Amino acid sequence: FRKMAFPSGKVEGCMVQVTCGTTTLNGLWLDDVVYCPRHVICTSEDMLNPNYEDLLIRKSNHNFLVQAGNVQLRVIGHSMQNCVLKLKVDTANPKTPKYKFVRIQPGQTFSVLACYNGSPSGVYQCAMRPNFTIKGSFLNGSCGSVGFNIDYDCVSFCYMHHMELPTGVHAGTDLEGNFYGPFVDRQTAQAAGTDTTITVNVLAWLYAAVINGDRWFLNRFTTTLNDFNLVAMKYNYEPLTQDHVDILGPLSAQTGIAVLDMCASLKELLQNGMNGRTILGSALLEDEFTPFDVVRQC
Amino acid sequence: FRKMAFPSGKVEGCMVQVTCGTTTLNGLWLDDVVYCPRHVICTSEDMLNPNYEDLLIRKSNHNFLVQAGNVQLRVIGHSMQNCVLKLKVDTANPKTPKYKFVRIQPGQTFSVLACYNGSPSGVYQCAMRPNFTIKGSFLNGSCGSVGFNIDYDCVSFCYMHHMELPTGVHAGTDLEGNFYGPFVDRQTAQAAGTDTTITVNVLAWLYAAVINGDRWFLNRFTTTLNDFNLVAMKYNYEPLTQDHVDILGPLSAQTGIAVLDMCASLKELLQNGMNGRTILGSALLEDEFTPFDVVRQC
Ligand SMILES: Cn1cnc(Cn2c(=O)nc(Nc3cc4cn(C)nc4cc3Cl)n(Cc3cc(F)c(F)cc3F)c2=O)n1
Ligand SMILES: Cn1cnc(Cn2c(=O)nc(Nc3cc4cn(C)nc4cc3Cl)n(Cc3cc(F)c(F)cc3F)c2=O)n1
Repeated sequence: FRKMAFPSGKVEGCMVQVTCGTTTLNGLWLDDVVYCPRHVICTSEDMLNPNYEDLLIRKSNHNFLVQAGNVQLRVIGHSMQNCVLKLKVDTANPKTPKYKFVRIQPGQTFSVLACYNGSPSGVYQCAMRPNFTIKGSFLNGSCGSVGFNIDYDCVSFCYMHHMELPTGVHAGTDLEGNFYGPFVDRQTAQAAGTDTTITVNVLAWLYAAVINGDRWFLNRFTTTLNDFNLVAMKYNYEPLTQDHVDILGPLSAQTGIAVLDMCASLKELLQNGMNGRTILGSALLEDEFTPFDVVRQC
Repeated sequence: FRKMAFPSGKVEGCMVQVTCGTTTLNGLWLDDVVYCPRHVICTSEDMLNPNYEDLLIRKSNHNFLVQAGNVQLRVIGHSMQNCVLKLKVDTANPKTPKYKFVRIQPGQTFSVLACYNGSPSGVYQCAMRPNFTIKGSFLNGSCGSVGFNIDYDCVSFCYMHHMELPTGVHAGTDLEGNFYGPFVDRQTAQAAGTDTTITVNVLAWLYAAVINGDRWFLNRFTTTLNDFNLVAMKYNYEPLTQDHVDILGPLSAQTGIAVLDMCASLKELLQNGMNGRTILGSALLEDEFTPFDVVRQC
């Protein structure tokens, strides 16, 4: 098993460049609106402690250079929604897919189309960490790149990239401009909270192991969810939610292994280690494959 | 530092479904020609031991059903080039990108657009193994999926997927229909030669590790190129050539770590193991990033 991204074509056709003065980043063109980080309105001297309200009042439509490739899109309206700028343009994007805006939970995965100057450059799968960062791969110029899932030709946009943190992890917003985590769009040092292991995804990976016949870790025990959650936190593992139990349903049904029985097998692995035995050819327990990812690849 | 694929939109626009009787798989539609594995002309019985020239002479254009999404493309000519069938259709693909067909060499990487019944499903990065297999992620229905690289809006197609071997690795052809490796397009158990590790790629990845702050494996030991290659060969690593050393030049300059100095680090890793430590989060030495892949991502 390896990480696989969604085909990126439906998002590639929406990527544009947005420039304000010399400040430049990526934007997302859906119907007749371009969405982008409001940080674009900052000059170099504004980036440290921007007053976005004061910065926006000084701007008019004609101060925004929006380009699809070399082709300018004329801006006919602008507004700010939390940390995203919405630029109304005079042309509806003919490549607009069916889409929605969603806000994801930690542990959920998504594909990232990394872009530079409005030009798509690469695609890879990412997971939202419990500390609301993502361990992405981004260079300078990537601000405004988006993350997404595709379900039955509908693109669910979930992430817009804003910044890199001092630890090298990445932070951003949903497409309504609300940050994941306790971050602000200022060029100031912001540390991520202490991270934890995504339990629901480790469990998904154990189910993937069982589906593939690697099942030595299945023990003869069960547990309650509450008991498991209390032990999990002692090992820096996330507690499971009721939604987590439910999204493990399909894998539990496919394998005949009750979710709480798998929890008991994982608890044994936390309290005793793996004894130099491997699971799916890996000595480490993978935590960036969701239950949906497992059924998708198997 | 992530495994990163090229944006797949230019290739998505070219995927179609090809069917002959009950047999169906993916094709690549460029201008007025659809390219697909010639295995599509086999019945269940033919697959086990096909005489392809015999099977093809017994086919007419009307025996080929090509579907592009909802629309059927009329076949007006057909021919065979090695293991690839070329179907002339009465319609040019308006989404045809600038493209070339290239045959890649062991160790080089490419993006795979995995498709099922003509519909793109996922994108990920692969390497051509020294034994001319690829460790892909492919399911039933993926026959005809292609691998590619993109340079300045030109798609270089390098791989067309044919089959999964008993070990779970994958085998295929270039777009002229010539297999990579000693395989044949027949449904019979086929083994590959013993694989080796792509040394220049391991070194590139070690540089990626240093660039991203992971330095524990460095040492003050030295080695000559020949003495490194003696140890590498002992451990079933491919030889490192002076061309490889030259290609690693930019990463040596960026990090200030001489190539032969990084060879001395790798030598110790081969001889001592990783002592339970990880590099870029991996417990094993990763060999599917080329030097160009590392430079581009870093
Ligand atoms: C290495 N890396 C990894 N991810 C990132 C993302 N990123 C970015 O692409 N750009 C940023 N600052 C800008 C500088 C500009 C210079 N010009 C001429 N134009 C520019 C546009 C931008 Cl956005 N930043 C920093 C950053 C961006 C924010 F949106 C924010 F709220 C705070 C920040 F500190 C950045 O992280 N780079
Ligand atoms: C698990 N897996 C991973 N990769 C693959 C690729 N693959 C494939 O997709 N299909 C194959 N056989 C077919 C059966 C069909 C049944 N119908 C109704 N239509 C079919 C079409 C195909 Cl192609 N194979 C097997 C295979 C395909 C070849 F092209 C070949 F030369 C030898 C082979 F043994 C397959 O490997 N499956």
